[PDB]
Amino acid sequence: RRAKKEMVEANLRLVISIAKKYTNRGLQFLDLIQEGNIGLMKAVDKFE
DNA sequence: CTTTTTTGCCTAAAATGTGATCTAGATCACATTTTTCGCATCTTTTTTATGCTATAATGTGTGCAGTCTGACGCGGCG
Repeated sequence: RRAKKEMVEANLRLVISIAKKYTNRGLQFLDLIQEGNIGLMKAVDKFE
């Protein structure tokens, strides 16, 4: 519960970077960003 | 006196009237087979909610405004 938050805070820039490809005028910035945080945190739960 | 027109008769003849006596018709309230309908099964059949993909990738702006403006509020701004 502590240790992962480090990793989570780490790659925020990969998150936002990949997000801002499909920020064509499809939806909105931060919504893509939030769902990217989601997909991340689930990638975090599983990684080997 | 002769004609024709009429009626009545001859002479043949259809239409009228006896009602008594049946006889095939139509009624008449209530049980049975057909339509094919409606909701439950199947039962598919399609469609839909959900689930993974292990080289590697790390701070925006993003296309615009053309900036109205005069008075008054109000936070400063001294």
